[PDB]
Amino acid sequence: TSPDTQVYVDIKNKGQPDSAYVNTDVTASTTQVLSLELEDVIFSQI
Amino acid sequence: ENYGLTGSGFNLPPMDDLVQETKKTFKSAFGEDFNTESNSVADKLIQIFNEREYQLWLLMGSVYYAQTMQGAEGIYLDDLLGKRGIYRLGKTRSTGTVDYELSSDVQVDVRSIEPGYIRDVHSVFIDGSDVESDNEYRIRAATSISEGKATRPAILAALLNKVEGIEKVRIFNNNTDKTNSLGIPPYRFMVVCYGGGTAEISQVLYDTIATSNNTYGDTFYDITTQVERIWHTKAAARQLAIRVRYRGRPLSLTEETAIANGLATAVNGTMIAGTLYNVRLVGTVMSSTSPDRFTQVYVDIKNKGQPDSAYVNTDVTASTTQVLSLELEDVIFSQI
Amino acid sequence: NYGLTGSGFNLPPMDDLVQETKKTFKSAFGEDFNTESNSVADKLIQIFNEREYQLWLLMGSVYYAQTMQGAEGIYLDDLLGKRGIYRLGKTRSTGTVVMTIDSSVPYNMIYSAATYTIDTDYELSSDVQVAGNIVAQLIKGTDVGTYRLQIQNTTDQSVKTLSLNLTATSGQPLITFFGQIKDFIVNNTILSNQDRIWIDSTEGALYIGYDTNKIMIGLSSRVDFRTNPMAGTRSISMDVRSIEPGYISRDVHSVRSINPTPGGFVDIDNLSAFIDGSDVESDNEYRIRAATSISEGKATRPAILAALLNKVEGIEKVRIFNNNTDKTNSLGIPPYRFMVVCYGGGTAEISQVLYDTIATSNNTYGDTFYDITTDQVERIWHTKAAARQLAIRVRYRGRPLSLTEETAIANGLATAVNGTMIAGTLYNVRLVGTVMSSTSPDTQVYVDIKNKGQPDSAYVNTDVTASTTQVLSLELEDVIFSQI
Amino acid sequence: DADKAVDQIIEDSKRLHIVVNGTGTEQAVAEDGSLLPSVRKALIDNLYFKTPPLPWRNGGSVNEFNQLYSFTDGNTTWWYAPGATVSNPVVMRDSPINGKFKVFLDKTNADIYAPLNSPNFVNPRVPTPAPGDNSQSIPTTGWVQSEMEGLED
Amino acid sequence: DADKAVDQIIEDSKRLHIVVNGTGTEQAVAEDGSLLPSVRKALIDNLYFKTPPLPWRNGGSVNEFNQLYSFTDVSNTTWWYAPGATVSNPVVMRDSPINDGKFKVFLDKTNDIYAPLNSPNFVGNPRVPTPAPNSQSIPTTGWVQSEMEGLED
Amino acid sequence: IALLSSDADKAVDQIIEDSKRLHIVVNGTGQAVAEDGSLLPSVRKALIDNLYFKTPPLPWRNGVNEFNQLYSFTTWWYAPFKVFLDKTNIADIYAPLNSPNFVGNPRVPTPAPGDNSQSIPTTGWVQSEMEGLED
Amino acid sequence: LKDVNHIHPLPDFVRGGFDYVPSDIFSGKENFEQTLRILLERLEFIDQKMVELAELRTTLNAEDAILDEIGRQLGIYRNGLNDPEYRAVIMILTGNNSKSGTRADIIATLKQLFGEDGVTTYKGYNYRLDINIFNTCMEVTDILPEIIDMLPLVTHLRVVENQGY
Repeated sequence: TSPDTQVYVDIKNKGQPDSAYVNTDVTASTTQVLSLELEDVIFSQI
Repeated sequence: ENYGLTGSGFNLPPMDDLVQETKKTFKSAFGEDFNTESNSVADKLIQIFNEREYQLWLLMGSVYYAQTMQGAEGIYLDDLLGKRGIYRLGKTRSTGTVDYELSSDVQVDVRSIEPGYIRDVHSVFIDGSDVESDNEYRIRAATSISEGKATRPAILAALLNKVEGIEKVRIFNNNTDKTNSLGIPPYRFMVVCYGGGTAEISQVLYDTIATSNNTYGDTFYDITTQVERIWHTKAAARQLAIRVRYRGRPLSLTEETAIANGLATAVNGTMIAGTLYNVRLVGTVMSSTSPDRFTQVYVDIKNKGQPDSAYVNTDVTASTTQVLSLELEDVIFSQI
Repeated sequence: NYGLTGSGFNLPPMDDLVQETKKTFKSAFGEDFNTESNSVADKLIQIFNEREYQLWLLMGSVYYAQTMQGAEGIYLDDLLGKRGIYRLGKTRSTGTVVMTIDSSVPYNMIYSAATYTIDTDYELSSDVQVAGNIVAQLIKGTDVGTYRLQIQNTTDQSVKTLSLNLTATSGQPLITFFGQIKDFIVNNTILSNQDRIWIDSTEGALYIGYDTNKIMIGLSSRVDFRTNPMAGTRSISMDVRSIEPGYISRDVHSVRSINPTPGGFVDIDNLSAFIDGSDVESDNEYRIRAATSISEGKATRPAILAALLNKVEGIEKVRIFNNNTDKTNSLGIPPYRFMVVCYGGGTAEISQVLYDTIATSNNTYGDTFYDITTDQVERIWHTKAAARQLAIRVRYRGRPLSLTEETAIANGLATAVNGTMIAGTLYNVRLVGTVMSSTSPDTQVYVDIKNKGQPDSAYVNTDVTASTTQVLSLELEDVIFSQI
Repeated sequence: DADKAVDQIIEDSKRLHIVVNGTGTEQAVAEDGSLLPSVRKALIDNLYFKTPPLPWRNGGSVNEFNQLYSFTDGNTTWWYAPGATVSNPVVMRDSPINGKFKVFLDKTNADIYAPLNSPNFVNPRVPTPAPGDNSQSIPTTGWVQSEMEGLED
Repeated sequence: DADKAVDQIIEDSKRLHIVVNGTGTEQAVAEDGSLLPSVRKALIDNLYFKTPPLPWRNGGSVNEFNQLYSFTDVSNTTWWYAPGATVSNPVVMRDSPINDGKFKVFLDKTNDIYAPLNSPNFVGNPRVPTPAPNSQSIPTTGWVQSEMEGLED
Repeated sequence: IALLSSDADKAVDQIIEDSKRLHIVVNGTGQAVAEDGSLLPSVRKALIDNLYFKTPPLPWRNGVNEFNQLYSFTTWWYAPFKVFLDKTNIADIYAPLNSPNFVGNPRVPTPAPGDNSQSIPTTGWVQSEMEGLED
Repeated sequence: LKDVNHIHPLPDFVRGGFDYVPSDIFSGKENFEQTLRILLERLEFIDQKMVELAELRTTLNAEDAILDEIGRQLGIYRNGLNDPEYRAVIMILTGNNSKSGTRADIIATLKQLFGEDGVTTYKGYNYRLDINIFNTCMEVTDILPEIIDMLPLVTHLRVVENQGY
């Protein structure tokens, strides 16, 4: 993005309630691999 | 249609594809039963023409890339910023005070004879300045120049070009009926600068403000052409200190210099009475070096001389008459 | 070699490309392949090659389109558009003309703007009324009776009247009558006018706004003046613009006709070169204008001071005052309004110049106003200094000065007319220096100054200072000398 | 408003383009549910050809949507391919009995359609009847399994 | 005043839309009052209107090139048309077209409605005689059930 | 505001050429070119190049040089032998693909085992299928 | 009589070159022509795109994907602006560099954003100035910050917008 106040990121597994949002990093399982879809991104102004 | 400038960028076709449709259309004019396999006479001819044609696409891509800011190198860099009306500097000369010669006649200053880089110590002067390199040349392009007057950008532009020794400047406006939160009298504006003289900026300001002396500030200096006076202020008044904590692969010694000096630019560039954002500081560290080197990062800020317990991570601002500054003997690296 | 290098963009000839591609073909089918003249492959390759020459040339042209040099046409605007300069479109020529009118044309008659054309491509700028636009007058010979004279004061707005009788149609009485008229006119307007009106006793004629060679040069500004017996021939000044925009130019003495001749018309001619109109702006003058933008200063006290002195047929002196603190201050001024004082600049022509003032700077204070169309119409204000004449007496000890030798001293005191508004102090020492300078070297000298009309007791040596809106003045005939 | 008028214009334009051009084996879609045939249809649709039949050839490629080619084995039949153009030619294979080729109609030719009595077919399909039907309608392969499924449980 | 142009554009779009989608036949009206035909109206010419051909006669005349006429010989039935038939040049009628080369015979296109011997795709409700309670014959819905009906037990 | 029209012209011109082709085809004279480069004959031309038979039939002899001259026997005949005008209907012998009613011994190729689709099963396929569940 | 800008697609590029067939020796052979035409017509596409590579890079027609590059060189970042008005701000700021904030001057800059009759300006005694808008074609709140910049240091401004008079 073009340069330029505050920013935060929340991650949770698909389908979980909004209470599942956290900031701690996630680790893949023994046979699992991370994935992400473009439509699964949201933004909020504060 | 998917070739050339497209708004989203520039697309260049590889060597192989151009052959593919050339053969396809060429085949369309004579049917399938037409040998075009490897080493065939027809195929050999097609390759020669496409290769000659392919260079045209490559040339176009190079021209576009050569003119973008990211791809500007050497002379091509000069042309691009030349389009803005500014040019790189040349061999610059030292200035001293009473190899060298007097700058002008004297009675009841000092100028270097040599054309450039240069007898430059106390009790035996501006040294160096041979050629103005690209990196600082890009930096010098950050300024702006205009012939306008009586408007906020005009005042800023003139001061940074005429007032010797000027480094930073900002203007605060109170265009209302009643005194603002900064105590500015109604229908007046204040100018605050860092560095520079006092009886010279006033001269410069006089030539560029409207015919209504709306200035206000701490100090004044009368001028005449009829007599009036102009106001201004000086801020200076702060030095900071920084610490950084990270987890991962230690950064040797060279990287810390790359990290440390990079931070000094961002902090220094802040405006007068600006604010520093902890998030921005983190971003610089992630960009002054290759990614994938840290898992966590934190930065702590405190003023010089303060106890170590004073380190804080919250955003910090400065008063009206304060300017943020950072230097070396700072930036304490550590591994958590 | 010929593409992009470290020193810009180059151009390849045709033969190098031909040889390169022929070498490629040679490599394709061995050294035995024929590629000259009689080969079908030769006829295909050479025909194919010439086209890419055009492509290379066009590509080279494209590259320079984004550089200080080489930009042309539409692309040139983008380069200089970054610096806020745009080409000028079609323009209409502008200028002013004068015409003499017969003695019988009434003052109040008004020319219709949309019923005349100066020449094949010029028309009246706007409606014009004969009264208030007289620039020069000629009176000669045929004029016994009672005469009324009227004039609008150029500083105040009070009409003045004079009454005289022409008991004789020639001789010393006529000379005295003309001198009385001259004194009446000079007491108003500006002293510079008196230098441009005189009487030719040899012919018994009066010239207004002419030179010693009988060429109409005009007065210092348009005025109103009338005589109940409408004698002589009057001249007026009109404003003219071209019909359609484009290129057209006219010289100092070019205009010579009017298609629909108005009754009483005499002649018509120019006074100065018109501001010629122009076609679409070209690249060369566009670059030239871009180069000379440094001197283009506006909306600043030095800028406004400079602009007035170089945009008015007059404006001998100018000064400005400021009051911007919540109150009217000592000098009567509204709280946030500027003050401009001028000398001999007219009203309408100077008013137009004031559009260099900073936007939102109210200014607009003074004793005289005018309205200018932007669209919306707005009013501006200013004032004209009221001249104050002095009487000077010189006394000295030495050899008696001879007649026609006092001319140098009298004209030497012309420096007294160079005082500035308000801040004008004679510094009688300066006068003593001047009187001792405009003469051959060589005992005693003194200077006495007093306002005109005062008794001889008013003579003093202390320096005099101009009032807020007053300016010093002096006439050659108001100098006397005494030997001691 | 006006955007929708322009939308009508553009959709009509593309429809008209396809209709005028078409492909011979093609029909356009009208705004309503009806479908619009192309000119290459309507011509061959009613009846039209180029009279002089041309011999079949294994090494030939056809590019014309309205000509008859006489195949032979002396069982001669005349064939055409609506979806044939200069831009989209078609190759005369060993035999036309194998795509875009179609045979000219004759009261003998008939002779390829299943007769009402004891016809032999070569992958016929029928709609799936509702479960539990005991009539003489014809069941599908899935219908058999769909009903045998209840049996097992 | 571009509203004026937008106005005319608005209804010109509608005229164009009806012309393109003029059902089988629509008569769009232009501002001049002339009448514009839908595409499908313009397509009648190829459509070769095979209504029941007017019975053959002797005397009278044929005015439409693409109209058919019904004729019967002393034994057969045929349909005839005279491509040269036009207004201002009608084809005078005659006893029989067999020697009236102005006229020419016409055939039927629709075989379309019949299942080809190869992998036909039937619709509706096909039926067959209930086969013997087998091998290669097509079974019926009841036949299968009757076959299985004894098996459940 | 409505300057989306910058896309409308690429359709308006195109429909102009399409109308032009329509006019030449319908009202042509004894052709038209599509964007594919193929030709479309006008009706007044298409009426000429189509197949016309010689109207007077000839008596049969089982003798043979033209595909366009008819012959009579007793029915009309031609040599592409193939009959041209018999007296029998077609709809009476050929089953419509919609709602047919076959009689006699209809046959189909037996499908692959285990197919669950819309194909037709054979009596000797289902009967084989029964035994699997029997076991 | 002639355009000064020589950057245009070459008129009738294809028929040229064919003009260099010596004496119609091959013309009408339909075998050499197709081979030559197929090769030459490829240059047609490249020749055409040579223009857009220069035409489309101008600020007037530059699309948002690359307009950002033009703005980046000038320091005018996109922020939250959209394409139609992002073009406007670029013009406004650039034009400010040769301005003096006079009444006649201010009218000129507003002229490019609201047509001929879409804007008017009232003036007041004590530094008061007013701006009136009649035919706005873009949302003004995001453009507002610049509208302040080209005014004298002490202006007092009101902004009112409406459709029509």
